[PDB]
Amino acid sequence: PRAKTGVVRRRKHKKILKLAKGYWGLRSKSFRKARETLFAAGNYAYAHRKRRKRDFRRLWIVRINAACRQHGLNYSTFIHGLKKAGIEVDRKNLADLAVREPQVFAELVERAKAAQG
Amino acid sequence: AKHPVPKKKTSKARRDARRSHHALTPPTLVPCPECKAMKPPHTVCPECGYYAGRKVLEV
Amino acid sequence: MEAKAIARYVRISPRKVRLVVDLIRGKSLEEARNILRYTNKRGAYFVAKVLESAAANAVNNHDMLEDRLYVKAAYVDEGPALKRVLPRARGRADIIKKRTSHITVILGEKHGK
Amino acid sequence: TRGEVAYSGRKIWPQKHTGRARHGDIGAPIFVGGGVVFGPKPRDYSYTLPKKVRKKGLAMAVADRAREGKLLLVEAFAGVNGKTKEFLAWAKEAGLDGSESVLLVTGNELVRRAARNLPWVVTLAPEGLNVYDIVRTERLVMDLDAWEVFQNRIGG
Amino acid sequence: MKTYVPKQVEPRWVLIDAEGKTLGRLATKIATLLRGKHRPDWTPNVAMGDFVVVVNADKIRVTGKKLEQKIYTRYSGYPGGLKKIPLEKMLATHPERVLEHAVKGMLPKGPLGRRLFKRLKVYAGPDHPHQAQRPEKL
RNA sequence: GGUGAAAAGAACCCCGGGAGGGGAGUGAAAUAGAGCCUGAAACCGUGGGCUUACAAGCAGUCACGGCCCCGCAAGGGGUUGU
RNA sequence: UCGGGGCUUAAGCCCAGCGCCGAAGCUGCGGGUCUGGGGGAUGACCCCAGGCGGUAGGGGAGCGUUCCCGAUGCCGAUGAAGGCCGACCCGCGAGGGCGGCUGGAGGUAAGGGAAGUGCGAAUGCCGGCAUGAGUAACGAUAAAGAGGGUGAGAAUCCCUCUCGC
RNA sequence: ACCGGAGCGCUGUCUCGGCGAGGGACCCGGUGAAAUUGAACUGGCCGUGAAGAUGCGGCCUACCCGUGGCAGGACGAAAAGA
RNA sequence: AGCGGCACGCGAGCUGGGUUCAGAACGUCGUGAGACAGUUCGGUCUCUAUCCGCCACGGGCGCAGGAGGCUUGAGGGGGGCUC
Repeated sequence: PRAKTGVVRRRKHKKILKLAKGYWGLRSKSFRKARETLFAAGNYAYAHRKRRKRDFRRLWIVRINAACRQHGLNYSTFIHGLKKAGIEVDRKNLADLAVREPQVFAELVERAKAAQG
Repeated sequence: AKHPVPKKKTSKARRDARRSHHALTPPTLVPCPECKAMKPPHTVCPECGYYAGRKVLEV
Repeated sequence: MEAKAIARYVRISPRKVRLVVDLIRGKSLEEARNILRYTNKRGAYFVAKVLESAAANAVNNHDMLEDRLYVKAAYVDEGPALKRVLPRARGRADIIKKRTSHITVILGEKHGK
Repeated sequence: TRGEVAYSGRKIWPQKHTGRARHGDIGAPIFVGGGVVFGPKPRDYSYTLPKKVRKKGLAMAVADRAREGKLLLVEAFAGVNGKTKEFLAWAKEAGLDGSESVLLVTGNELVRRAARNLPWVVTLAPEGLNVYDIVRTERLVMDLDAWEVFQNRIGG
Repeated sequence: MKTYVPKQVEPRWVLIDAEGKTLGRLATKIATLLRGKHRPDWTPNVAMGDFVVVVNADKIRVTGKKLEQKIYTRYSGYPGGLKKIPLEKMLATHPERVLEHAVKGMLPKGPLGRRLFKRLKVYAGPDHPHQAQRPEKL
């Protein structure tokens, strides 16, 4: 019973090869350095799922505020508005709707304003 | 095999840069007076010549 | 058409001939002739040789005429080499490789109209 | 192993300030043609398994076959002499077409000779009746011979 | 959905004074406009935050004793070559450079924050080159 | 250690000092051309697509965007300015 | 140089109220999982409550290799194995097919046995190829020059004037 | 031709160096290697952190590749600490 | 005729006088082999700078018409003495 080391090695190797193709470095060819790169990239990707979520909620609120500024006052007010007011929803990026069709926004603005007043 | 020692593998790119300065340069030429040949500038083409008539001996 | 010419297994390290061919890499045949014969190398003679033998293969085999001939492709890829053992002080088992090249001038049509 | 290599017993390197690694004699699995670690040798994978146990096997083997009914016990045969022909005709008379199999029990060489060369037909006999053989095939042919024979092996 | 992306909108030009203003809070707003952060059309990687021309920064105000006590430092690579010139003398000779460099420390630093510092034009006059709009602010 | 079922292992011409190629011709295959089966990986290189000359970097990941090619659409791929 | 700028009725400190950002924590929706519980005679299966950071390490399940039985069967000239590729489907995963290209003669299902069984590192073993780099070096400072010859090609081979040790 | 101290003559040992010669080094043609090498898209400052940073923070500086040349460093290579 | 830091600055820049290799000696301890924060004499310090850096010299593009000559000084570097 001889167990030749066969093709298995080069098979899985060409797998990882396919994965890491596109990189720079000798890691764009080196079946070893490539792998290490993949590790890194995978972790980076996960952390960046959660991250990306933060990134966007951020951008959202940035814009939201910009709009609320150009109308009457500042963000924190406005939001304590909706939060208190009534509209117990909005989806912060569906506030970023505000960037398109300012009308409905401004309506919500004066709503949150006249709310806690 | 002494004091100075390359610490790392120079990149193929780096290679190609140090090489980016080489470039097998082209020469230049001029046509031979009262014949059809290409001699270098300010020279006496073997078979051809200047205004005097020297050499000319190619079989 | 395009006339494939070459000379495999010939002495000369790549880098050198590589750069000699790229001196002429795609141009007019007359140009190529004069540049090859009048630049200071040795891969000069080699490449000029294989090139002449390129014009040879398009003149009497394929029909095109040099008038409408220009250098398509060119290269020079390396074969193996010799591996000659050269001694060093303190008796160091030292090897000097002896590289080798494959000049590949092709050439063909000028117009087509 | 690394023991019976026709190589050496000498340390090729010094050990210390070699500049190279640290070994000894070529006969080491790390090296080229050197021996292997634990590898291939002569063994006996076989062992001793209780008669009782395996006897059940014998019995149980036929039992399953008998639980199906594929065993014939003809006192003798019609293809008496040694000829593939007559056994073939008799095989029409038994209906053993050409898509069956003979763990072919019975005790008469002439019978074995006929269906010796047959392919769908292994023939097997009773002196050394083995359960693997009946598993792989199907036709305890026989006389009362091999049944009388069987009985003695498993009666207690 | 999928958050929206502004096209190549129009780089709005603007104008602010300079005088009567704190050094501090001045640039503060100014800068924050180079970023389209005032605009409901802000996008991190695009740079559409307006132009800021400033006028008469020769007469900027500042609190503290600053005026004299406020020193700025420049280091030329050659050793011993840390130069420091007070805000005092930065006013007398080329005074814009105290409004410039101020904003310059109020934006990010990614390549664009540079290109964006370019998107701002300081003068100690008023006066400028009336290019277009530049409708005043406060 | 493996050309090919078989030596049928390349007559002729052509460039060429030869070395080696380029038509012809040999065979199913010359992608079997003579240390020639099947030739993987690094490895050098010919051409093409994308981007790069005010920028500070474990070389990637998230998103936006542009440029290049399949897709009926709506979607996919490669590349990289921020 | 306070993390840098810049803050002086503060962007500093003391006091109080209100407010918003905010982490993978907590809740909402969807999937995998285990451990309990139930309807299941129903194993299957949905539902229900609780749990799933994690080296050494103890523990369970599986992928792939090599051969064997399954092999006088079975697949393969319309092409076996290996490779080139791939944006499609399957399993969370190690993997598995299918599709096209290569190539040429083997491979072996479902179900089971067995072992030299799966490498990235050991200044590891053998092999091949880059690296510095067109750089160091090209064996004594006695020393070279012209004319002519040959031949495809001569500083470098041959012939005489010279010059040197 | 062994190890101290002295004096006399002499002198680029010195003040304190300046010039010249050749053989290298430099460019052109032919040949053309070594140890080292985790990968490199490798800047200073002030901080940091297994206490000595291109890479981490902070700031500032920096158009892309070389050639001659100089050795501070890359805890420089060489020697699995004598 | 300052003091101090900078791997008690500086050996991939020199020195190799000190220092602690193997020889030999004097004192000295030790029966001894040897030994001594004692001493005397002798003692092989490796040519090729790959990256950062630093002194100088260019090539590529740039400078949002094209070419020749003249230039403002943003920002630096030298310089500063004393009897």
